[PDB]
Amino acid sequence: MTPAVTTYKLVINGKTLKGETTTKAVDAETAEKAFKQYANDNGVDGVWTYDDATKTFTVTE
Repeated sequence: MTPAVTTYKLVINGKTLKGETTTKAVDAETAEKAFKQYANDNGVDGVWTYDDATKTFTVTE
């Protein structure tokens, strides 16, 4: 079988970057790593939340 993948969402409230993006991953920690890399790549340095009920991460600057 192929692994079950979940679509995770990132809500971004940055100084210059704002909106939402998504990633697919087998677990939340993998999605978190992808989103933290994306934020780093775009110069976003904020604080984060993760809601396991909605599979949504939020970062605010």
